[PDB]
Amino acid sequence: AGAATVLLVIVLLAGSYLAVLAERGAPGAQLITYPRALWWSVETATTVGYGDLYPVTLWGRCVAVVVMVAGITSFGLVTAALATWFVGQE
Amino acid sequence: QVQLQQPGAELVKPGASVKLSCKASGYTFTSDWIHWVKQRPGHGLEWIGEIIPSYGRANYNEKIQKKATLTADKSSSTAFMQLSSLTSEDSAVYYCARERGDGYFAVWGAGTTVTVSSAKTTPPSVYPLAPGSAAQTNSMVTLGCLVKGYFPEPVTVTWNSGSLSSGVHTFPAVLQSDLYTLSSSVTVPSSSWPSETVTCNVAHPASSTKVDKKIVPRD
Amino acid sequence: DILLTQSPAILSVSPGERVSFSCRASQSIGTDIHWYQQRTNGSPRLLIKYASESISGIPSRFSGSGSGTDFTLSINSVESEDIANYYCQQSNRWPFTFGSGTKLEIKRADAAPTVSIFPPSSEQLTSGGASVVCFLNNFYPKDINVKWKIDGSERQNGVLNSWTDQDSKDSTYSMSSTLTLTKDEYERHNSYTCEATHKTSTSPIVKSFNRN
Ligand SMILES: [K+]
Ligand SMILES: [K+]
Repeated sequence: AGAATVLLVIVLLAGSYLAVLAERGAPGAQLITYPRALWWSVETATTVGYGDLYPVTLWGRCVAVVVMVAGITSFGLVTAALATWFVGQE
Repeated sequence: QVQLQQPGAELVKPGASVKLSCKASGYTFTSDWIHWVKQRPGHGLEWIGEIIPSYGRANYNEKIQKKATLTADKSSSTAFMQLSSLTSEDSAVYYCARERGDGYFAVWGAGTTVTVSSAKTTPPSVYPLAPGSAAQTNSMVTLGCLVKGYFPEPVTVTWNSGSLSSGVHTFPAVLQSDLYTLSSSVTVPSSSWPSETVTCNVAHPASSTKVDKKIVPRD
Repeated sequence: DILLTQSPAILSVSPGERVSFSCRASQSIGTDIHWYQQRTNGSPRLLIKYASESISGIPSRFSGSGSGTDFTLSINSVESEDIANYYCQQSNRWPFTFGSGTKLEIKRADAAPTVSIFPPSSEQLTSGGASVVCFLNNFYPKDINVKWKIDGSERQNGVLNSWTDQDSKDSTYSMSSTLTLTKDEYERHNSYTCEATHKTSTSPIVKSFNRN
């Protein structure tokens, strides 16, 4: 299962690219460079909620949903595991 | 080596349309965006639009009137900007630049001067300029060369294929009855001339004509 | 869309001095501001990115500062090669935008013009043309007046002048006066002079030449 630790990075990266592709062209979109785009992913998948970056495009919100479903699920497994791996040492 | 190659010039008659180009080289990624910036003489830079070749999507500046249509060609690494139905207003220099998707333009094209006129292309006439017979000379000497009767801009005057660069002034052209005229100048030590050959390479993109003209002393 | 205000439009500084160009955003943009240099007839050139981050191939003379809505591009010890137009550009919100521009301008020591008159070329005459050129080179201030005399008489017709922007080699200026007649009109006048009146000398600098 600890291979999700990849599904995430796949998602995160896909989320980045698509988010920008999606967002640019919309006047006032702050998600228009690939780096921020990544932090946005990470941000989203974890759902830390700093609210520093988010989509405005009808479409960008879609990439958001995908990053949420895929990323939350995904990131959820990476933790489930890391929780176990600790239960052992202790 | 030079990364973005743009055609020096392109003439266009009002109502007509030209498709500018920009061929890339060097590093390329799927995160690359090619932008186009308009610049009228005297005024500053104006973003026109952008495109992502590794996908093909393009967005344009909504403030200005849309007179362009961007396209790219993955294989040849060439981006194309189609400007339609032009007017005097559309005449200016257009640069293409490469943006790594991180927000800034790292490298830019030499830009294509575009002129929207009814006038006809005319290669320039390059006459020499050596001191008059009675010109007492000093530690240095000034030679030059006249470039007139050409249209449209621009032209590039180099000295000795570019090896002679220190001491050169190329005055801004002046328009008169549909023909441009400008003069470049070069100063070298009095000694170095005319023993050491001094030529002014003059290039005019709008006519694919480059000419050399040696500057030797008058008879 | 974000507005980049660049003021003043022109900056006059003395050599070796420190100069500061300022760019103000219509709204907070963090540090997503970038600087470009553009010399007369050149293309833009990235100077500083993200407000402070340096760039390889750029003098350590150049630096940036600021965040939010107020940004400054600096130059320590300006110099002729620095004479250009500076622009700021932001990538905070779409679509990217540009500053109006700020022309740097160095003020040097007064220099007298180097006048040089030139007879039209035969190659040209051979085509019924006669262009007598004159060069007023490397002077400063840029204010200068040139006069044409034919056989001792002042000429005003057929004379086209051309001035160059400040030079990035020595912070000076240069002009090109061009009197153009027909071979005919040229074939019937002895000498042609070209006088230069410049703040460096009360009496004018002249250069003449007779057709024979
Ligand atoms: K939460
Ligand atoms: K929040």
